[PDB]
Amino acid sequence: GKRERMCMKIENDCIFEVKHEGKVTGYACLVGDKVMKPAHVKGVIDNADLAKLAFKKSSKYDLECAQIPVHMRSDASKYTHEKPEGHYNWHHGAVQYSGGRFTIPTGAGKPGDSGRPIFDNKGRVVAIVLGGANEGSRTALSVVTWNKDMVTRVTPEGSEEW
Amino acid sequence: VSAVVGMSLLALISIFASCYMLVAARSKCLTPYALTPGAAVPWTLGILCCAP
Repeated sequence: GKRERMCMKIENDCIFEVKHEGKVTGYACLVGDKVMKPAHVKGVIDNADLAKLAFKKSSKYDLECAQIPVHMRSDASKYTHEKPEGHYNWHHGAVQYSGGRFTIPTGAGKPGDSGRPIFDNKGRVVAIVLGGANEGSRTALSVVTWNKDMVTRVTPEGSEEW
Repeated sequence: VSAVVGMSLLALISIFASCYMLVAARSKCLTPYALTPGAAVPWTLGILCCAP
């Protein structure tokens, strides 16, 4: 409904896409005053200005970061750090979080969909999806958090790198 | 001549290895703060290492 329309409205401007061999293979996001880009996916960002920008890399956390220029300063994603339990929005349905773990219904997460941020109820961004592992009718999520000042990765067993 | 050349080379490689590994230790200690959106490095760690 209206919430879906507003989610699409943000996604048309905040989340970008990377392409390779004429095919899109990863999504990059702008959170706070930085950029997030999971490091397993390679390609050219479909934006002339961002591509020329110099990046940074850390294979420990499987992400690439940078600093945004001042002409997408307004196009922020309103970061936050609180994690109450409940349900959380995503482009591929509503994801619920309990016991320090993220759970999705079975095969709603698709290969090559990594890099899409999660949204809380107030629309703030809380984590970036990296990969998933399944058990029964539910599939666990491997995401990176923003606890205070140090990012932390949490990965379930046998996670499939999307 | 050979002994002096060898000693100088060994000293140079030792110094270079130590400096490079210390730089790596700095870069690995201060790497997560550049990935966290927002926030800021503590002033003490930003003084004992040059933090941009």
